[PDB]
Amino acid sequence: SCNGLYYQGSCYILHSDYKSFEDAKANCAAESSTLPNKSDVLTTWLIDYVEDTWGSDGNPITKTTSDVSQEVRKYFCTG
Amino acid sequence: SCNGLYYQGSCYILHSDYKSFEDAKANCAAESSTLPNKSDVLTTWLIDYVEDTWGSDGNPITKTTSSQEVRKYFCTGS
Amino acid sequence: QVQLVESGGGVVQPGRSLRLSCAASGFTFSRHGMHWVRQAPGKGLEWVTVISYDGIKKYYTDSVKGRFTISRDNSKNTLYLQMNSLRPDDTAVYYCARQDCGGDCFSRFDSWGQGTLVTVSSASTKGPSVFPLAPSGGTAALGCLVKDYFPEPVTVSWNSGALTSGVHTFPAVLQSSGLYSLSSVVTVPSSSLGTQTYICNVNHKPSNTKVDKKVEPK
Amino acid sequence: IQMTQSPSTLSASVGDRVTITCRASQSISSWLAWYQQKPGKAPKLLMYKAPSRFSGSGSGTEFTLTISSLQPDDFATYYCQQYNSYSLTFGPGTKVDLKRTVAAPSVFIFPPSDEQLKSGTASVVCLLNNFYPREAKVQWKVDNALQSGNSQESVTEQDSKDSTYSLSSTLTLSKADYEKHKVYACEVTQGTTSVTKSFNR
Repeated sequence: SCNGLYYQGSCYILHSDYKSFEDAKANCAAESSTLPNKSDVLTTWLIDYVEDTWGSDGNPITKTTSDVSQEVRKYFCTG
Repeated sequence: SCNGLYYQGSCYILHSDYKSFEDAKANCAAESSTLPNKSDVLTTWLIDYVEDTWGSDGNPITKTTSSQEVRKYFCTGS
Repeated sequence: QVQLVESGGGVVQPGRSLRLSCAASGFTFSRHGMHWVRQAPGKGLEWVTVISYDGIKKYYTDSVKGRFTISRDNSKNTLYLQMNSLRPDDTAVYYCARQDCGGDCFSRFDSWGQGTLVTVSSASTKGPSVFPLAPSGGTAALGCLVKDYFPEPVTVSWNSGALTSGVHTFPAVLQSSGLYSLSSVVTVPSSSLGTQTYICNVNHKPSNTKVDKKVEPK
Repeated sequence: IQMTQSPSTLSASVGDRVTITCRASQSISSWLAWYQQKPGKAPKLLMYKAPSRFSGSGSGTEFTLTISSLQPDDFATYYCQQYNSYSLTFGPGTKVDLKRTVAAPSVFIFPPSDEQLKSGTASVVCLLNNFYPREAKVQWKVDNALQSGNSQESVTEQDSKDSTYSLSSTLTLSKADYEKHKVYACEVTQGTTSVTKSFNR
């Protein structure tokens, strides 16, 4: 029933459309969903998929460490 | 039991290291796996993940078809 | 200090090929997408193409699809633009630019190269012909018409640079023949017409030609 | 999928609040940045952190740049930038120049020189010297007949001292055509005033 990434109890749906953080977060909310939390995916196999996509805190999720206000990225919605 | 993409009984495991097609194909074979067939993913929701990665035919999987650097790849069919 | 140095520009005939390069230093080159932007003489900025940080994704504006190919070499920190089937409308200053966002993204360009000029023309190098613009307590106007030269640029001075006040050297225009034309004028007191000599010095380095034209009253 | 910046040109004094608007035909996903470019130089990204005088505001079809306090360093051309569907696009651009009093051009007209006439081509040159504002309509008339398609114009940058402009217009005819007519006129229009300088061959 999960057309995406299944991990524990959360299903992650990829939105391949590039959008700003504000538009991505609003788009997930329009589907009763939120952007991924970085601490719940950082140490898992999910990082290879969620890399460079929007995190819930307004920053891209990055494995190894600009203007995040108008940059545009892909994103997952979960929950 | 699938730490990747599950679609219709097949599990796709992402390999994030960039490899040539020959080494990507050998890496899947060493685990009794194959690269995705384009005909099995093209019209599905998998296409957004497997796009630009190696297909079994030696070409990258593209949404619309019609330059041999290293790419990421999925393995399936363990 | 983020530095982007470009090279490979020049004059090339229509239908032929040119290859631009962009050497990057001062940042992690492999983590940033790179762009090419061009600006035709007297026109605005036009986005040309982008290549992703890892070189997998490439996108082009419509007018160059099939003719231009963007590429990058992350071990040499160099960006390339291979241009084929060049048309006269490809004449422009080409800039490489760095996206400031990291990884798979699109964002603003925070670092620009100094630009490299690309001129697509079938014209051959030719020095200019210089014709006088002869003047007729008033102020008098005189000048030189620098006509039919190729390629750009031409420098104009008056009296070996001794006359700078009131001098207007206009930007060159491209004539329909493919050769450039330019005018330089100066306003001087009309009483000075009998005593002062006015000479325009036209230097055309591409043809190793210098022309000095003494402009006399009618 | 048309992008316009209003106004294409504007004049302002040092210390003014300047607004440059850049519109789009539809939803363009995201506005990216504003850029400032001076003649001969590469464009420069505008940053809203320095107290920074630059501020951007984008609401769908509209993108606005605000320069809270203008210094002489801000006289340049400004371009918006946006991303939409795997492509980026710059706006047409807006030139911001230094405001001053109106100045009527001094108009001079030069017939072709005899030296050029011997080559078979005639260039008639019209000079508009030290005028303001930039906008001026230049028209060529030969025997009171309007000319079109056979002239080219060139304009200097705004001067550093008097902040005026100068313009040259060249009418190109063959020697044969030039000898077939008598009166050659250059008309310049600005506001409610038109000035025509002429000569008889």
